Amino acid sequence: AFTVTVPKDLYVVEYGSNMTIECKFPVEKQLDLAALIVYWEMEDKNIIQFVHGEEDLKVQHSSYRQRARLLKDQLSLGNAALQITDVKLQDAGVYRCMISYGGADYKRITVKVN
Amino acid sequence: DPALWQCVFAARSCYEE
Ligand SMILES: *CC(=O)Nc1ccc(NC(=O)C*)cc1
Ligand SMILES: [N]
Repeated sequence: AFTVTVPKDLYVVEYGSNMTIECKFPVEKQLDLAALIVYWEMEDKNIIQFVHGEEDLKVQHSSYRQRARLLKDQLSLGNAALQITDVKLQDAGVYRCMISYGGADYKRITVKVN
Repeated sequence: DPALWQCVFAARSCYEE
């Protein structure tokens, strides 16, 4: 049964540095863009909406526009990879990725900023 | 539920706008 896993559910990061939190999802041989839904959120803010290969930038929260970034190269590898450039203190909190690829599951990652 | 996820992102984005 489709299950999402995370390598790290706590990330401790320095303020102002870059970070990449990851959610691993089962992919087999090839990736079907037309079947993948990926969602990234933290607390009460939208970060990423990427639905069957279409990313809607209008729904992304303003505090993440121009800093928040989903590395689609890794998607072929079964990795939902969120990249936030120049992290702030406000970037600390509970993050959540949501993947649909056949089945559907989510996991949570705590991000702490020194 | 991916359909539920779309509804929450739509509501929250609409609120921020
Ligand atoms: C399920 C669903 O699509 N809900 C939803 C919530 C909000 C909005 N738009 C606004 O609130 C402005 C659309 C759909
Ligand atoms: N608005």
